Amino acid sequence: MDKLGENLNKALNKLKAAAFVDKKLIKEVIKDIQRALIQADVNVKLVLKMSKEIERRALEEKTPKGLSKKEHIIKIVYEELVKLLGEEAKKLELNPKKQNVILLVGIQGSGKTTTAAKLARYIQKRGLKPALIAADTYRPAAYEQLKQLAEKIHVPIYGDETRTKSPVDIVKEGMEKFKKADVLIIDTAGRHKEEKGLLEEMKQIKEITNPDEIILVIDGTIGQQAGIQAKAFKEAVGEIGSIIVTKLDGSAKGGGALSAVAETKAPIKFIGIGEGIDDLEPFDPKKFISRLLGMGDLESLLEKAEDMVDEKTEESIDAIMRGKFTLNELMTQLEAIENMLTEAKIKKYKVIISSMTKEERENPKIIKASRIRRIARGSGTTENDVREVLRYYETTKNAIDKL
Amino acid sequence: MIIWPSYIDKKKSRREGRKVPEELAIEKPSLKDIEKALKKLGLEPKIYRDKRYPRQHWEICGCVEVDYKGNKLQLLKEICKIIKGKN
RNA sequence: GGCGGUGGGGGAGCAUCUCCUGUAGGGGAGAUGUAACCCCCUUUACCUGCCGAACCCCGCCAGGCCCGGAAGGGAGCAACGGUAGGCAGGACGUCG
Repeated sequence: MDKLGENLNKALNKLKAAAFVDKKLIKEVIKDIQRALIQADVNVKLVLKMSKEIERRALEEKTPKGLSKKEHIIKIVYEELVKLLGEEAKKLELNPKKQNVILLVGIQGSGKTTTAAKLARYIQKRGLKPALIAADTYRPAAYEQLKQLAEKIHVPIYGDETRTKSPVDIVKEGMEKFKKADVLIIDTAGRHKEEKGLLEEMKQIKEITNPDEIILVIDGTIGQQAGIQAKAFKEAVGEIGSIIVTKLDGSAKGGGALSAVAETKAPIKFIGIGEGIDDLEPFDPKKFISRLLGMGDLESLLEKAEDMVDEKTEESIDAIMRGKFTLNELMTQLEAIENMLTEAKIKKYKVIISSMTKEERENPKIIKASRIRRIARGSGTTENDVREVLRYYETTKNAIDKL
Repeated sequence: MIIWPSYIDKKKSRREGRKVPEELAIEKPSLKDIEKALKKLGLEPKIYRDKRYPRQHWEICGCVEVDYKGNKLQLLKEICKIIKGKN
């Protein structure tokens, strides 16, 4: 959960730069990147593959090939680790008009009755009017821990403490709260500790509504077992199912739980964090890892990885390319040091530049003293060597011009 | 030991390297100033006009090395006191 | 349509000071101040998107630089991510 992010980043850590990988140093990370995962109760078999797709990737076709050394493997791990926690499908649809119908379910001992309230205060902010309907029995405390909530919010709810039932104590509220209902969540999950029974009560009530989404409120704590629940759910819900895994703070195992729900194709659209409606963001893989691996997340590689293709497309991209530009020259030194301005003069120009701002490279007249001295100080060279780059530039630019 | 100008620069700040308090913190410390001080104190120092303190890696500030086996902190205090009183 | 974006508490961290310390880089311990990370309480003051001040704003620090014989450590610029702050929509609050 947090120890995973704890014992884990201790491997990306290992990757510094000192003694550039021979071709095995990667392994000294893998065995442990993985054990963080196993220890974080992830289905072993999932882990052993995870470990192989780094082999056949980063001690094979590897090569700084891309964003340089350590950066890469520290990238491969990521881009893959993520795919474990989920491909991507968090797009919780909303309401094509002004009326939808989400169905909540999930074995007893979960956060199902609460996750009700929470979701209500998700859509609230999404920009919609959600109402809840206690479509099952509740314990004489459950009323002291729900309504209150629906009161913490504007969410109206139809609860039955007098006489009770199901397929009508659900009909009325349906044909009742509509006078403002943009979205309607229905808390129906009977008190079942076992899935089969969960999926039967759930249907009697899928014939009375035409659900837009059925949601399964699983449970982190439940660790990898969460996924054998995900299957019986997907294998019974016409793909309108979506998991909600909560209690991601109450357990060492749990991150190992999403990976389970992640094997099953069934989509994960929300996650638990705590108890207060605040800490309850939608689930999006990449983000979860940013929180996880700490350090510099995903987008941190779309300028120094996007500007680098086969070099026969880039080396020649600039063949038609004529008009100058500082990122365009950077793009030329990046074909002079390589693919053969003395050496040392080629890396230093590329070094100085590599410390300017897009704004400064894009149409670079705005550069003067105060800035020069910051590029020239952030890069390790002298104010004079940055002026030589400017010079060089301002010369190649005058020169490069017509056809 | 090494003595970096920055230890005793009334202008620089603590994080930027100062070690003596505001009182003793000469304005514009020079190596001369430094060298000289340790001389009066019976030490035998050498200047390296061209070294740099990582904290201001971009500036050749130089340091002076002395072989002394005592507290550095109070040598430093020792050097500043001598410098504030200078004809 | 208009108009509006709330108070705080805890600790990490950061800035400035003070004290001890190691024959470099450094290391310990505190006071004060805080927006930035974590978590809670209050509130309509929150959402999604794009921007954000180059640097004397935070993190993160690739390279490059510095101290070191190395191990390692420093400062820190782009990028990236954020604050303060803005442009949109949307929803909440108001209409004084």
